[PDB]
Amino acid sequence: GRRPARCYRYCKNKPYPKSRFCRGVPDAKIRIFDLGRKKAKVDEFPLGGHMVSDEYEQLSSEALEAARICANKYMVKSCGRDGFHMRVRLHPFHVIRINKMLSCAGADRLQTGMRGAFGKPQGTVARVHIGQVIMSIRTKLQNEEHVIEALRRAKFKFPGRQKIHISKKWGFTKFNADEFEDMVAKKCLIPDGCGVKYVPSHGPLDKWRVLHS
Amino acid sequence: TNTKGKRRGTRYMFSRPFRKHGVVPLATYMRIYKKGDIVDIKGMGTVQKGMPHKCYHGKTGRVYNVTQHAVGIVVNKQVKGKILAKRINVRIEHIKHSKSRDSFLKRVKENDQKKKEAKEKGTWVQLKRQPAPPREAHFVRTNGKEPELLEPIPYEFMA
Amino acid sequence: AKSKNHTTHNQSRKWHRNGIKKPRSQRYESLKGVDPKFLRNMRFAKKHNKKGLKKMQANNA
Amino acid sequence: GFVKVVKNKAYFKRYQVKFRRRREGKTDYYARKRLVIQDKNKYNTPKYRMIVRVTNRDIICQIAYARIEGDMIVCAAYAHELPKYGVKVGLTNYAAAYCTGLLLARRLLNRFGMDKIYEGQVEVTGDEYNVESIDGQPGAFTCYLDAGLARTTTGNKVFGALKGAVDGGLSIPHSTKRFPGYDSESKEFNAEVHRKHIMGQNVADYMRYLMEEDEDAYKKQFSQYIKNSVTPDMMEEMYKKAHAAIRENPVYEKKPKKEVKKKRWNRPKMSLAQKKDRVAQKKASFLRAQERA
Amino acid sequence: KENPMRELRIRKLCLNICVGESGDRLTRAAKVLEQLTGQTPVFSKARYTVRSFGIRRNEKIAVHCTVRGAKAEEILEKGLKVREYELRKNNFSDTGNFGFGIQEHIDLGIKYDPSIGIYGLDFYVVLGRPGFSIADKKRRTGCIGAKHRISKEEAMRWFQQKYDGIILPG
RNA sequence: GUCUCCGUAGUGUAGGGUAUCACGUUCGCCUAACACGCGAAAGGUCCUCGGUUCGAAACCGGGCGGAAACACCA
RNA sequence: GUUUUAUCCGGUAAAGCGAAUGAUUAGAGGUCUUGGGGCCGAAACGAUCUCAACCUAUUCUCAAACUUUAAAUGGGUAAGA
RNA sequence: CCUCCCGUGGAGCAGAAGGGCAAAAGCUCGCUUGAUCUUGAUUUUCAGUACGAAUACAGACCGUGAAAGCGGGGCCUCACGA
RNA sequence: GUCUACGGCCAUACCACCCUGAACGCGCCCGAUCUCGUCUGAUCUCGGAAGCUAAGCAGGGUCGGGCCUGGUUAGUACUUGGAUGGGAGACCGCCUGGGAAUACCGGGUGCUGUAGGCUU
Ligand SMILES: [Mg+2]
Ligand SMILES: [Mg+2]
Ligand SMILES: [Mg+2]
Ligand SMILES: [Mg+2]
Ligand SMILES: [Mg+2]
Ligand SMILES: [Mg+2]
Ligand SMILES: [Mg+2]
Ligand SMILES: [Mg+2]
Ligand SMILES: [Mg+2]
Ligand SMILES: [Mg+2]
Ligand SMILES: [Mg+2]
Ligand SMILES: [Mg+2]
Repeated sequence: GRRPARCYRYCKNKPYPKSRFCRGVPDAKIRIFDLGRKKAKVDEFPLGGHMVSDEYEQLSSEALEAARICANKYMVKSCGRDGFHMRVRLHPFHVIRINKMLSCAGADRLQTGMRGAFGKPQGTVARVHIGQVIMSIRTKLQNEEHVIEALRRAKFKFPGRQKIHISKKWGFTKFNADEFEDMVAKKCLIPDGCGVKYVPSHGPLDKWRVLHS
Repeated sequence: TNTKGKRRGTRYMFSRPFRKHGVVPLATYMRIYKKGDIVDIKGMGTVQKGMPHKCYHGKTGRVYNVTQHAVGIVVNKQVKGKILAKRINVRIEHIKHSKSRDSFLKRVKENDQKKKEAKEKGTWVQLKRQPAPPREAHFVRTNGKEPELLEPIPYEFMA
Repeated sequence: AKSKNHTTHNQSRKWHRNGIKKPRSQRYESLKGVDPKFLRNMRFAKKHNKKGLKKMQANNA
Repeated sequence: GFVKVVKNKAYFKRYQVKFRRRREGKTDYYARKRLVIQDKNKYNTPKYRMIVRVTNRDIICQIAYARIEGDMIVCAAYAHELPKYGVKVGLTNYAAAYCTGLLLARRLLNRFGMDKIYEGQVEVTGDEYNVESIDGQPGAFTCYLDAGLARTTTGNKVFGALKGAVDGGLSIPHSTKRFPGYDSESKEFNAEVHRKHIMGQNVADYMRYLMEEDEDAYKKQFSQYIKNSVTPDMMEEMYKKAHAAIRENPVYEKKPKKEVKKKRWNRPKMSLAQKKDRVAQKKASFLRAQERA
Repeated sequence: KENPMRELRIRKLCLNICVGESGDRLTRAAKVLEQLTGQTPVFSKARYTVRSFGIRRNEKIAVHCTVRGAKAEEILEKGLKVREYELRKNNFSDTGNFGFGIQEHIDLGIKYDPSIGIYGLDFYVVLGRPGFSIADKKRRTGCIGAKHRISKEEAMRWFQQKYDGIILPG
């Protein structure tokens, strides 16, 4: 009962979040955004590969769910269930509406046509810009081709054009891979979970002397 | 379909700036407004009495009448294809002096001083301010340094 | 049945055909709306300006 | 810690401090706006207020008008300059408040040159008195009381200072409801117990009351009264001749002092180089302590 | 060695009797407090209406009175005599003041009267130092400062040296 | 689709300040026994959520259902 | 129906959410509780293993009816007898 | 219920929402009727007509406060009729 | 070099903790006969001057938080005007002018008016 995605491909309206004004929104198709070994430490998965949209368009929650499932299945098949971590970087926050018409052989049956045409919430989509990351996969450095293939397969679930880019950052952090090692060595970075905490050279000296100890 | 309320659309216009709520500083009350001087109408929202209408916020007028707490201002308002000089009573919280007028009177006084001084000392001097002239000819020394060669950088996708 | 509701199309052109003229700034504005107490004292000062004319002309001379 | 830290970073980011004197708890700006702001159709006409501030050991009486750059004080009188003549002990009481208000009034009138006119009420009684401007002569000085944060109940020393000033010849609008002679039940002003308070007879009664019950308690309470032998019988005459001296010479002369060496009693602010060096030394010492282990 | 301006002392004692309902019982409890303190108490109304306790909003529920000075010292002495000079470790608040409860008001000084019940009550003594009134003054009010504050350890120490009591670890 | 109404013991229903009636259920009587009858008892987020109120089953909005009435001229 | 020089006015675009108000992803570190509990702990969970809630520092993604910050274009006034 | 501490307002201000507000505009007391009698001017919608509402004055008579002052209804934006 | 009274701007002034404070002062402090308020002289009001800088207060400190001001972000984002520019579109590039904001990295941490004191 869902319309084709070509009817909601473009970012034509203003953002329409589920709020205290827009009520009765059905739940989004995608509820899980992180898959694989999410508890893996930062140094475990040094390689990061992003999938980046080249179009300013709307991606539906069902499309995000399908792409996530496809990428997960290929990554589990190739690199094993604990050899990767995936993060979907798009959340379907924009509600798309439908002005429902009666699909019967009658316009006299209170169809009203375009009168009071403001629609009911049909679904949720995510707005993506040119250069915005849709999915990210971090894994071992030797699984680069597997990451590229998984993202290539996931591309087929989306309307527009997407590029696969192997980032220079270390894992899901915002720091370059070449500088990551010596930054951790000189304790500008402290690992925790899947991320690193940047430790600037300002603040109380008690925080400095709990380090170097 | 728009309402005709007196304060429709003034949600941010009459709101206070960030971290500037509370007591109105008293120099605003201590300002002196004579008849004929030029004031800017702003319209702070802490004081709800004597508030100007939203169409006069940001406008500038001339004081014609002074009362205990407010002033009477002749301010131009454009209505369709005509401009008419409205007279509004505005409490002194919502107005301030016009530095454009202040600078102009300073310039007039300084020009009169220059006229008197130059008539005393004979030599003619320029008083009409000119627009920015074209740049005159000048020499640019290299100081024995070759100017740096610039080239466009190669493209790479960053993020 | 239905028709156009509102527009300001062509209105600016109509406004500028005869020009949007500012009010005629002319010397000696009217004293309308001025504080009545101030106005009545001003009237008294104008009325009694007559006396002191001999002193005024003596100072002028 | 299991409760949200209320004073976190965002709390200070959005915190708006009050005015400095409001934070110091010295100025009531709600009362100040009504008290110091002149009507706009009066233009640059000054609005005079008589600030009265009773301190733990002093009374300060000032006359000021507000300006944009700050208050302009035209006349100040203090209770610590009372020992110059007559009264020297038992300051910061109602009688000293009357004396310093009278001194402020006489000093201001002398500076403005209005002494033969507006002599005020020379013969002190507690009854109400309001100076009237004399035609063909400069008008009486008009100012309004500034009590600050003091609770203005009946018998306040700020109203004692106001009574002193209005007896000195200052036109201050007031009523007798807050003078000590006022009876809150019958709504009637006695004007005699008020004069007793002005002459300090309540303190004299306390002295002679303590004498007849507990002599050592009297010593402890009026210890400095014993010095130079201030006694209840002569207290009223002392206050009367203090008033007479105020009327005779209200002019204040300043005290000169210039032979003072420039000595600094406060530590100066450290420099950025010094702070950086201190941080470096602390780091080096900590690493040294570790390597010693 | 120790500045005399830092000496701990009792600020107020704050007797409280929370009768469940209003009327004759509350009046008798007020009479109990007035006879104990030589001082008129005041009535406290219910903030909200709860059906479990059977009280209504703005209904006079409890009675209480704050006692300061030598009278506070004597009343605290009587209360600690009833408590046998022992207090639990948790009876002391982290702000440096403490309290306890007395089950029957007639075991401390006051004799029984047939028109008087068997009311219990709450003692809550507030400790202070010379200078705590700056937080309560009107003009130029301010906070007391970190070193001038009273800690739970300081309150327990003061209890031990003054009223030679026992701090039970409970 | 639009408009209107309803939701309360197991059942059918009444009803801003601790929820009624009848049947049903349990217990004890009467009878050889059952039924009738007699004497007692128990049994209900008052559909769900939020709000006004000191206090909501009630008053006001949203949702779950259920029930009616319209759904015409070509 | 113009620019320039002064001088005010504004809350859109953008940006922000380790800034308020709402929405929201995932780990990490702590220690109280009517969290589940937990394998040998009833015996003083002799113990301390996990999952909760909570707090703390981070982290992904957002807002027409959110916002610290904030354009371009624009609106007013002045540039003298 | 009583006590202390933190608390930039995360409460309250009749109601919709927005703005505004902390020795406030909120809460509690005390005294009161400026929610009174009048003439004009002005703002808002605007045709620069009216109504409604509102702002600043001026003249009386008052209320309150020690006083400066504030008050001719409700903190402002609605609550009405030839 | 500072303080007190009254302030102007209203954090470069706030917040947390620590150290120092000579002299005046400001305070803490002592008491309830009178004035005046309380459940309570705690607050308020009043009368004082034994003690104390413990606190307020002032100055300084913290690889402090905040705030203020810079750099970077970045001529990036966005944008006035133009084209018979590109592209199926979505959008993008160029010409003509204007031009931001986080994160990150520095510096600073009240200025001052009137009146009156102290500081050899
Ligand atoms: Mg089809
Ligand atoms: Mg649309
Ligand atoms: Mg058509
Ligand atoms: Mg038409
Ligand atoms: Mg006051
Ligand atoms: Mg807007
Ligand atoms: Mg935007
Ligand atoms: Mg946020
Ligand atoms: Mg009047
Ligand atoms: Mg009003
Ligand atoms: Mg810092
Ligand atoms: Mg451009």
